[PDB]
This record gives sequence, C-alpha cells and structure tokens, in this order.
Amino acid sequence: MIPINIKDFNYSDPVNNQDIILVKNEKGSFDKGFFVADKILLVPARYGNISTDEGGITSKKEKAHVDKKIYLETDSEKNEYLKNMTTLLKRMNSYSTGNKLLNLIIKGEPIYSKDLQGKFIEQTPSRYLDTNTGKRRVNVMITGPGSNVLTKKCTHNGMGLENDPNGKHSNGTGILSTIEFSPNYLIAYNKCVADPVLTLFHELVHSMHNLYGIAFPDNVKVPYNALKDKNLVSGEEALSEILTFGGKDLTTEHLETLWKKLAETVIIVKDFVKTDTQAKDVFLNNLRFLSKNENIKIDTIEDIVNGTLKIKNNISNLTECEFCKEIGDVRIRTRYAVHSEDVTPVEVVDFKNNYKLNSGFLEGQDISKKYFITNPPKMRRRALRNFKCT
Amino acid sequence: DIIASVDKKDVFAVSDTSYFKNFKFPSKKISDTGEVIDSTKLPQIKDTYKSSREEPIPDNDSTINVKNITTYHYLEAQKPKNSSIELTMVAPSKSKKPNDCVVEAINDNNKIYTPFSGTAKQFNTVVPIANTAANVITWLEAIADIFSSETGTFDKLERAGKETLYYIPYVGQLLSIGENVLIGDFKNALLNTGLIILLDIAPELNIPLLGAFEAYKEYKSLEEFRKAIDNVIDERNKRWHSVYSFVAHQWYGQVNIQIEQRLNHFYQALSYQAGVIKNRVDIEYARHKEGLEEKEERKLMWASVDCIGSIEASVKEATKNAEKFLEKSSILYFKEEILPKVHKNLEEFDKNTLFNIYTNIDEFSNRGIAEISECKKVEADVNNGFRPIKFDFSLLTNLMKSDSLTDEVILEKALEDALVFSLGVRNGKIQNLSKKWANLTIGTDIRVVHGRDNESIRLNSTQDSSIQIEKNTNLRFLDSENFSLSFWIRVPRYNKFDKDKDLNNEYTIVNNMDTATKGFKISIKNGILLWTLKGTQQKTIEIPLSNTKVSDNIWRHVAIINNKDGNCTIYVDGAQKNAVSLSGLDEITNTLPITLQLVGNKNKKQFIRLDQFNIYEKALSQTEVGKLFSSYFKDSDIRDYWGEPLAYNKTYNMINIAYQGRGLQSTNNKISLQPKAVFDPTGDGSYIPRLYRGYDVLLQKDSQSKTTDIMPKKDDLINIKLKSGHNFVGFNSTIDTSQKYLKLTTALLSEVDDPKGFKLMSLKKDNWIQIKKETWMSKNGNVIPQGLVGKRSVDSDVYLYLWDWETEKDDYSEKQWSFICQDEGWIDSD
Repeated sequence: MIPINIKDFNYSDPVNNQDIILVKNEKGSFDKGFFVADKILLVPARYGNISTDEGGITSKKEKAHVDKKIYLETDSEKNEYLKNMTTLLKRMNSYSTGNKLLNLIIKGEPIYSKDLQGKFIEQTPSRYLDTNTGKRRVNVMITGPGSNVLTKKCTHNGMGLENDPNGKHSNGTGILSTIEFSPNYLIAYNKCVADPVLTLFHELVHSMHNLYGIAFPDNVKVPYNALKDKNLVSGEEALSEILTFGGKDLTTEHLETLWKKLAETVIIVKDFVKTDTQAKDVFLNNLRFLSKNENIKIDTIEDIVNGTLKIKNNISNLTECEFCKEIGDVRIRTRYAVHSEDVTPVEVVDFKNNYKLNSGFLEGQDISKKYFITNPPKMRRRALRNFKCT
Repeated sequence: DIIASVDKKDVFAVSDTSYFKNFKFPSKKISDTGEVIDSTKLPQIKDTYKSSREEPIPDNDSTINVKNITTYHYLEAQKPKNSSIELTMVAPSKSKKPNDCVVEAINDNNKIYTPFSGTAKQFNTVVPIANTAANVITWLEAIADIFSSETGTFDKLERAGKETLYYIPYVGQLLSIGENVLIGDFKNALLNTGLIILLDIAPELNIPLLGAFEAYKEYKSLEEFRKAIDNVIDERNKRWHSVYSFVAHQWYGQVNIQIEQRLNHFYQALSYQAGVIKNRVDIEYARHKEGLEEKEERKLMWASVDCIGSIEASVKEATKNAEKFLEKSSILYFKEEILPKVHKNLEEFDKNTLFNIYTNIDEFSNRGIAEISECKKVEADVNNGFRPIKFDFSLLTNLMKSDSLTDEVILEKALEDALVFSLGVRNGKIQNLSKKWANLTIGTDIRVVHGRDNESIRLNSTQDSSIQIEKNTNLRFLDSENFSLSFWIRVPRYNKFDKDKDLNNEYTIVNNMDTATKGFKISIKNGILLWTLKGTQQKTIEIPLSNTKVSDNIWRHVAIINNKDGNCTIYVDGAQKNAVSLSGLDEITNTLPITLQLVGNKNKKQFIRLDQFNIYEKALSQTEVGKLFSSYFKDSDIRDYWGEPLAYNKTYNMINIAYQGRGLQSTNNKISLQPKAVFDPTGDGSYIPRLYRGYDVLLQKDSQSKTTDIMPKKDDLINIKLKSGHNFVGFNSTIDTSQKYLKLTTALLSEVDDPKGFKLMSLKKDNWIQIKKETWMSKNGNVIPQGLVGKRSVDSDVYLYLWDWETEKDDYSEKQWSFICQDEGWIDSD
C-alpha cells in the first residue's frame, strides 16, 4: 500500500557513486553494488571464499549441497541475477505484507554506538559497510550464494558472545544483515519447488529483525544427535528461522512469547540512550516505524508497555505462511525442516521468461514443469553411516 | 560380518535435551501493566561485534559397530543387489528365524529377505516356465493377489483402559521392531511392553512449572487491583498454553522424529518388495516375447500391466495403514506417557496461583476495600477465569499425513468452502482461522477470556479494544452478493446502569459504514441488539437475544445469515427468529474496514464477547444453519447456565427449571428449596427471579471415576461438594422409599457408605444439566432403582427427590438443573 519505489539496474550501467557503488569485500577486491531500494544494497557477486572442489560429501548439518565455481562469474550472469532479484523484490513489494516488510527494512535505523569517551558516533560498522570512496548508508545487503549454491541464510556482524540472548542483533541495538540468496537455484520439498519470493521474504524478515535489534537469538538451535551422541549430528533445528517460518512446526518459545522482553529491551536501550538527544530521536523513530502509525511516547513504564504491545501486534503477522496466505496461489510446505524427508535441488533454466512480476512459475511449482532441472549439475550426496558386526 | 549402508538422513535422530533442560518457567509478580520490570537488575547493554557465520562442519561416510542385528540390516537385506531371473526371495519359516534369514540375504547378492512367507512361495519356491501364455498369467495374477492380501492386513489391537489402535502384524518381521520369531509375536510385544517398542531410542522429557504467580502489593486504587488481578488471569492463561507448546515441542523432538523414521523405513522396505516384484514382471513379459501365436501379447499382456498396477495400489494402501498405525500410535504415546505428567504439574501450579490470589484478596480487603459484599468483589472473576484449558490436539495432528479419527469434527464441505473469514481464539492468540487471508488489526486493550469451547474475545469499552478487518480482494464480495455472518455473542443483561446512563442511544458493536456512507452495522438499542443495513434506504432488523428481546448474558449463536436480496432470515439459535425483504436496497459498497468496537456507549462497564465471528460466501439455507449451530455442540459435553462447560473447583449454585428463583437450602434433615426471591432487573415495574441463590457448591471428580480428563464429561461421575465446607450432596446408607438427599456432609465417621457419585448429563444440549444417578446396592439390603433428581413437596416445603428413570423415553422434563456461576454481566441487587 505505502508508495515506495525499487529501481531496476543493469550491470552495464556505469558506477555514478550515487546509487551504484563498489563494495569492499573480504578478498580485498571490489564488487559492483546496486541500491535497488533506498538503503537496500544488492551485489551480484557471490560470497567470499568460493570452494575450489566440486562434488563429494555434504556437511553434517544440511541435506542438499550444490557447488559450482563458474556460477555468477561473468557479467552476463551477474546481469541475469540482478534482474531476477529486482523482479523478486518488486513481486514481494506488490503484496501488503511484503510492502510492510520493505517499509521497515528501508525506514529502519540502527542506533548509534558509544565510544570509549562516552559520546555517540554516527559512522559505525553497525550502520555502514566500507567501499572504495569511503563508507555508505546500508541496512541490508543481498549477495549471491556461498560455496553451497543452494544456501539461503541471513548473516550479520552482531551475535551473542556468551551463547546467550544478549547479542547486538537481539538487545535492541540495530545491525545491518548480509543475505546470500540465489533465485536460479531452489530446493524442492516433496515434489514441489519453493517459490523464491517466499524464501526471499523469509530472509528479509530475518534481516528486519536483525535491523531493529528485536531478533530471536541465532545462538539458539537444537542439534539432532543420530543415536543420541554429540559427534553424530544429522541436522539442526534452528528455532531462530522456524519462528520466522509459519506452518505447523512445534517450537517452545513462539514469536508472540518473544517481545515480552521488548518492554525490558526498550527500557534498557532508553537508559543507554538518555545521554544524547539525536540518538534518542532515532530510537523513538525506530519505535514509531515498528508500531505502525503510532507517534509513540516512552516516558513512563505504562506507555512503554503499551507501545511494545502495539509493536508485537503489528509485526506478528510477518511470516512465511502468512505471506503465502496473502498470495493464495503459491503452495507452501507444511512444516519447515522435515528431518526425514527427501529434498531435490532444482535449478531454473530461464528465470527471466519462466517467472513473471505478477505470478511466477506459470506451469506451477511441480518439479516436472517450467523445465526444472530435477537435480542441478553438481551434487554432494549425504554422509553414509555404515552398520557392521556379527 | 553384515554391512548396512544407510543415508545420514535415514538414521534415527533424537533432539539434544540440553536446550530444553536449561529452559525454565520462572515465578512472576504481575502488576497493573503486566509483569514487574525493575531496570536496576536489568543487564547493561554491550555492543561488541561477532559475525553470525558458522563454517560448515566437514562430513564424510563413517562406520559404526553394533553387537546385535539392528533395523538397518533388516533394510539392507531387501534392496535387490541382483536384477536377473536368478534373484530369489527369502522369507522366515520354521526352518530358521527371521533374524537368521536376514544374514543369509546380506552375504548373498541373489537373495532378498521378505517378511511375507506367502509371496515368497510364488516367487522363490515357484518359478514360471516359458512354454504357454496361459500358466504365466495364473502365476502373474497370483503373485499380485497374495502380495495384496499379505501387505493389506490391518488387525485391530485392544488394551485395558487405553484407546484401541489398529496395527500392522508384519511390521515386526519387516523392520526388526522386536523379538519376532513368529509373525504374531509383534502383537503380544505391543501389549505388555507399550509403544516404546516403536521408538529405537528411549526418549527423555522434562517437568516444568518450578514457579507460581502472585499479585503485586503496590496497588493504590479500587480499579488498579481489578486491572492487576485481571492480568494475573491472562498471564496464567498464556502459561497454560506456553507449557503445552513446550511439552508438544519436546514430544516432537524426542518421539515423533523416531516415528517419522520408522514410517519412512516402511516407505523404503515396501518399495523394495514392490520394486523386485515389478522388476520380475517386466523380465517375465520379456521372457515370454518368444513363441508368439499372436493376441497373447495384446490380451493377457494388459494383465502384466494389471499386475503392475495392483502391486503399487497395495503398497499405496499398505503405506496408508502404516500412517494410521505408527503415526496414530505417536499421539497415543503422548496422551498416556506425556499429557498426564504435564497436566499434574499445571494443576499443581494453578492451585499455587489460587493461594497467592486469595492471599492478595485478604490484603486488599484490609486497606482500601469498597465494602460491596463481604469486602470481596473480584472473586467472581477468579473462579470464572481459572478454568482448565484442554490440550488442542490440532498441534500434533497438523504434522501428520493420515486423516486421523483424533480430528473427530466433521463439517459440511459446502459450508466449510463457503467460509471466508473466521475470527476466533486458537492457543490463546486471536487468529483468522479461515483458509483465506484478511488484514486483521488486533487492538491493545482486547483481552481473551474463557468462552464456550476456547477463549472468547472481550470487546471492552476502552478506545484501543477494537479489531479491524480490512476489505481486501477476498472480502470484496460483501458488495452486491449474498453473505452470512455467524458469531457467538454474550451481551450482558440489560442493567439499571445501562438504562440510566443512556435511554435510546444506539451504539455500534460491528461497524462497517460511516455517516452518509453505505455499510452493515450491528448495534445495541435500549438493551436490544439489531442488524442494520445502509443502501438506497437504511434498513434495521431487531434481533432477539432472549425472550422479550432483552440481553440475558447467555451465550447465543446469533447468525444474520440471509442477505440473498430476497430475504434476511436470522437464526439466534438453530431456529429462525426474524426476517425482512431487501427489494429497496441494491448493494453495500464501502472501503471502510470491519470494526469490532463499542462506539457511543454511555455506560463504561459493558463487556461484549465474541467467540467465532465467521463470514460465509453463501446465504446459508435453513438446513445449513441448523447443521452450523449443531456443529458447535457435542452429545458428550455439559454446560452451566450460560453455556460455558462445567469445571471442577468452579463455584456455582444450582436452581431447578420449574421452580425458578429458588436456591438450595438445608431443612430439618434434608435438601429443600428456599422461598423464591424476585428482583427488579432494570428498575421499572418489572420483576424477574434472582439467580445467585442457595448453597455455593462445586463439584470434583470422584475417587471411583478413573477418567483422567481435566474437565467434566457426560459421564465421569462427579461428587457434589459445598464450597463453604466439607459437605457432599448424597443419600443416606439406609433408603427404602423416602429417597430424599441426606446432604450428610459426612464421609469421615461411620458414613463412608454414602452414594455421593452422580452423572451430570444433558440430552437436548441446551445448558440444562440433568443429574442422573445409577442403581446402587443400598445398605440394609434394599435395591434402589436408577433415576435423576427432581422435586417432591411435603406440606409447604419442596424436597430434592430421586425419581425413578431408566432411559430417554421417560419424562426427564421438570427434573433438570441449571448451574449458575457469578459472572460480571448479571448483578443480583436492587
């Protein structure tokens, strides 16, 4: 509903240092970054440290692994990736829940950091990512996949040091998140491929939680111990991303249970900010954006609690399954990580033609349609446990 | 030395218990706003960086040594290593145990183990001869026939005091589930050993609720304590759900993952047998492609296709049996070995909360009481609010492929498909329980309170207690088409306050128009509710919430159903009340979101409640609404005066049907009815009977009643005990003909022989409890026949008499009762 614009770019467009930038990466080179939406940075370059070896055995956590060096190495492929990503963001922007997620992701702002001297500093790694012309205002970064082409996860620079819910992404301090997403590679769940718009919405909800400092800690996950021993792990149940998912998966600390802390997180950050005015204003605006059209007050405890309740009610209906329910057309998997179910990575031959702005996969999401490469070029078959004795 | 190479996924997985052990449920001190937050002890903010990225852990194929043969060897022995005619199947028999047959199948490339001893004879023992096309079809049809019969078996299994579960006999000899020397050794292994056999790894779970609740002592106002103690009710209500999801999650991690592994092995093991048999048929077809007299490769070749089709059909149904056996058995493990553990702890916690609240009441009585009645007003909200919450088994079921009987709720396909929006409470949160989507904006002030089955939304009078439903693409049909609204609304009785603070002000309940804009409106006028339509001309239809069309605080299923532009019929119950013609109007087109708010009410003490606010695409027929209304009620539930189900340790006094307004009093030595006291509801020359009369009495599950359910049932006979003291409604040990109620209050000294066990139950299901007592061997040697409780009048004084009654053909009318529990919509005063 809210009028925002995302601008389509081309990798052939030149760097004007205004909307198209160069991002300094871990390798020390520079990747042509694009601002598809205000404070939303998108780079068609893959994540750092691409594996030199293809095939073999997947890691003990994930089930489906695909690797490809040649993926996203030519400017034509980077252009294709950029157009696919712009199309996905525009499609998600068309719907009301996607529009609410994009309003916050863009209008959000991490609160300023306190130096050793005690005064607040504006230019911080929490809000800026170094480029060749100095730093720049970023809220979320979208990249290509890592070594694992299938991977789709949201990572940041702020995490709980003592494996406890007090990380930079959980204590109300903002942080910017980097997302490694690939439109061209999809995991199929029970003979149907996931719609990439839903997975991108999942990752952006995680990014928004990280941005406002209200995220469920990612230091919480339940490992699965095959035959119940520590050394043998067949997979892990990351509560952090399940909760973001809708569906029917069973989790103890729900998202509605989450944000009870917000009352106390808001009190803590208000105490931490009280010294400065500008820092206070950002936090108050941040809070106004979290609780839709409020013009909040946080002077007393009762107003704080009312505001926290307003926020919970506002951003409780931003989930994968809720987005699907808004779409109606797209079919979503029931649970999230069925430990025992088989998954078939499918690649998309022609994303530009086979996927549209209005309704992608015009032949549906069945593995046997939209010429979906049942299994993609490379694989890494799962670890094979052998049982032997008399 | 047998080998068994299995996928990393397909090994049995059990969640680590470290996360769940560290999870704790702490004691809380609820305040006006909620839990007390003290910034003094709140942690200081740290702002150090740490990258979220965890490097993937390198993995490789590993070897595991197991002393005894495991299920994996039973699965490795059935995959066909050879794909030729030389392949033979091995089945267990008297010659060698199935644990011995598996090792002969692993070490050999040409043998497949198979628990089915029958289809082995047609495959291994019997081999076809490529001579004539007649004999092969007899062979080809037979191997499909016996396989279908062998894999399609579904034997009922029964246990003492537990739900009977249907099981598959051959799973024991298919996945090494247990000591399976005989095919039938699986059944007796399921009995006398439990459903632990289905799980490879014995699960370990947790006992929460190490803490209780309380109310803060820093209240300064009459309204502060009322708002504070209301928060304690909600906080306890939510914790009754959080523990349920915490325990349900623990069950999924520790039990249902193993079951999905066991069920997934059934997908594989049967597919191995289906593969080899289907492979044999293909080579059988090719093996008979020589010596053709023609028409034998067109006719009796489709039979080969028929054999192929029959094998897959049997396996598809056999998998359905596996889902109905194993996957149902997972819930039966939960209902027996997990749910009793958590229910005991929660009740123990809830008792501790009651002590704290009552202690807080005594302090509130000392300082700043209003002296309303015995210096305690909110005790009505406490017993009413502290109702046990049944486990919503829709949590487990949604995870499960089989259409389990645990659903046990059937709705009309036409009616269910016509549903568009269904507001309601699900696991203690407002949800849109429809399959469609609607933009619902839950207000801050809205609180969930106990209702008919699940909690009910309380539209309080406060400004921020509104629900907003946007008119999206799905809800655009309310413009020029038929639509039906259904909802359970409990409007509190027309009070003196309601009729004094306003006289003729008609304030909205559900608003969908603005001034000079079209829309539909639900409003209350001078204590009567009515449906409003704005079109070409505004049309207002009254709705009777009771006799004389005045609010009675009774749970009612108002259903403004018909908007077919021919008629507007309304069903306050299963029966139509009022109708109108809509020829005048043509459309209701508005962009204004559907609002549930009380706007314009002068009284600020009015609670309007809603439970299932539904919208339907069709103008439901008179037949449908009867089915819709009757769907809510079950033939097994018992409800109090207002339609809420009975609850143990809820204080409610009972009055008769014929003798309205007369409570229970103790005469010389019996139970009698006090003289009727009739009061003025509104204060204008009209008098109606009082409700809160007689003994304040509760009811508790009897010692002899095994059923471990939390709420009473049309069964589960329950002793009736006075709240005031250890007093039990019962009979004397020595009764001949004067079957009056001793109301002894004695079960201690020489009076243990008191028949205080009653069976409350409601035939017509209209909040009318009919207390049935079964025939018992009365002391002194007399046999007293079964019958309900009625009234018998001696002199000027009535009496509670046990009149004879056998079954429904007798006249149970005028022998019923209504249980009335306080509530803040019905005040019994001047």
